Amino acid sequence: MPTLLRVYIDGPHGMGKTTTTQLLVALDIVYVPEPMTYWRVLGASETIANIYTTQHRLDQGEISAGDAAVVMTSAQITMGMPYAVTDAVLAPHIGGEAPPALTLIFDRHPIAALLCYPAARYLMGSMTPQAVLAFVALIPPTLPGTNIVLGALPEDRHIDRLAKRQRPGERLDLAMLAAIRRVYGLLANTVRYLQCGGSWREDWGQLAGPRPHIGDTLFTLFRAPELLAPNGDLYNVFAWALDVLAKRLRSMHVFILDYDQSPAGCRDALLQLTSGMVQTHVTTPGSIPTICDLARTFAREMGE
Amino acid sequence: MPTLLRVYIDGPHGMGKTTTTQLLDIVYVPEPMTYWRVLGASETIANIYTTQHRLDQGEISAGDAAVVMTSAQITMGMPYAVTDAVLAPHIGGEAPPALTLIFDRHPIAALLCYPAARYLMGSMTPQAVLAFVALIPPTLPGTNIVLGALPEDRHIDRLAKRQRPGERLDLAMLAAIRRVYGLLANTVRYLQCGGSWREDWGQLSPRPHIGDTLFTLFRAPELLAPNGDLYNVFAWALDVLAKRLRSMHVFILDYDQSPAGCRDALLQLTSGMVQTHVTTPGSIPTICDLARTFAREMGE
Ligand SMILES: O=c1[nH]c(Nc2ccccc2)nc2c1ncn2CCCCO
Ligand SMILES: O=c1[nH]c(Nc2ccccc2)nc2c1ncn2CCCCO
Repeated sequence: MPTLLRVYIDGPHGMGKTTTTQLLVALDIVYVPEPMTYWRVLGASETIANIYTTQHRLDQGEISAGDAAVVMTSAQITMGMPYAVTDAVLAPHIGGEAPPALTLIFDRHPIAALLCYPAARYLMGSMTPQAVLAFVALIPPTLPGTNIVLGALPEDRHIDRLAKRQRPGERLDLAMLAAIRRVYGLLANTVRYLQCGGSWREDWGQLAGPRPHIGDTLFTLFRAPELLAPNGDLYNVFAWALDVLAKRLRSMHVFILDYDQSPAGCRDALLQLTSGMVQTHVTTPGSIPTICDLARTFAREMGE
Repeated sequence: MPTLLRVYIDGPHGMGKTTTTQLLDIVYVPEPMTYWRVLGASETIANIYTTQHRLDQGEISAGDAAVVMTSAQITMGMPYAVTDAVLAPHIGGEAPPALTLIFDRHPIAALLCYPAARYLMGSMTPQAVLAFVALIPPTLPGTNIVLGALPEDRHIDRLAKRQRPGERLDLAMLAAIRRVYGLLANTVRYLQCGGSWREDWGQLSPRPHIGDTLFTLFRAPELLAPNGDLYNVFAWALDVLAKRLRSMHVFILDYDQSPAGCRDALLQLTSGMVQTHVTTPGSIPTICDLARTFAREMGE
């Protein structure tokens, strides 16, 4: 059976990620863009604009935390829908791990919708930690060959960039920018932590390269009063969601891409990272064409 | 590897499922009432019924209602998602069972049936509904679902006898939900006899007619392009639904009888349920601990 190379470029918004995925493709390679048309029209009306307004009305003391949460949470569901459908449709085509016959470059991974942004909004106070763990419990099983590229960019440059690379409905909120950057840095450490054999349950009381301190992983965000029982321990339901989190992240192949450079520099840097990435076989011979069409149809219908 | 038997008692609420299950190498995992009332959020059922009421009364709009209603389904289904997640690794291939697990509801009640009924009640968008559908976990081997049977008025009698905290006796919601489970049963038989929704879709414009399956609910205007075509994103979500439901094993329990009988009935259906092996030697004890701990912590 032919082989497939899947690469999900992810990380905080505003680093020039979407531009370099396109440059890469401009060079048997297909792109799955951000489903902007779904966010703007098909799933709901101006979801991004709705998200920024709600957070703003919250920070302004114009709505309550509960009003904000109800709105922020439903908005997250609309944002992640195209990501879940894509994963569920692609799943039965992915075979065991292995020039690929096909290279699929995705603009973000389901965890951006089911973990990272919801965690950042929790930090921003417009979502509850229980809702964040409900999304995490729904993260789909990690398929073989899940290569994820996370980006790095100094904060001052990112700030400067953001004042440029905004989004229709987006308001420049640097508290949110800081939150999302911290959430993705914790993600990176968590994968490291897990692959070095870390056990969050063993290290709970304590709340490439060497094994990170659990306090430097995502597990640290879930030490909130709402999830702790009278005896000070986490309720079993919340703890099992962390077991799920650990299970999902430990089989992923994470890489860091430096965005503090020109678009062409980023493309070439990503191109070399692409050599040491895990491929998989496809489950059937006609998987490649079928997969080619899914990406192109998704792109055509939702790219914007 | 020892064998396990999972049984998910599902269907519209208020038919006597727990009355029968509590009269029943076998653990029972109750519904997560404490999570709904306290752990996940404060009084989730009250919030759900109050919001619909307000919308019914015109005190709020369809959009305000949808945001609150959708957000609440997330709290309602959480314990079911984690449970399926943590259990999945232990389930082996199709196979007296070492253990029998009687679950109070399957994730599809939370990620498909209730959201669908709420859409049918005007307080949930069909796009939000297909997002929950897209997240339904893969159907593990040996997934046996028991659905209820009961004439509407006896069901209304039964419902009146057991309101949950914050619930308001809504006959429109009772019909919506009954409709959804009826369609659900027809949908499984449709898929099992070889039905292809994409092929039978035009009909909306030996197996049940697609008009009597869950597919008919998604011929909703919000999901269609100007030419009437379903957008591919939604079509892909319908492909997932078809995939998840076809491999389920459905069993019908007549509730229109006595608790002794209903309970007797449940035990008889057990003979045609499919068993599976567990994945490790230590799977049985761990699955046992999981069930007792879920019950102890979230069963009220
Ligand atoms: O609250 C938020 N949720 C999500 N979810 C999300 C889901 C899938 C892919 C990308 C983002 N994204 C947010 C939010 N605020 C700003 N953004 C970034 C918006 C621009 C993403 O291009
Ligand atoms: O909007 C609703 N959503 C759900 N979701 C739900 C989630 C998991 C298990 C059962 C139901 N349940 C609802 C709703 N209204 C009434 N009920 C019934 C509550 C009592 C179930 O016995």
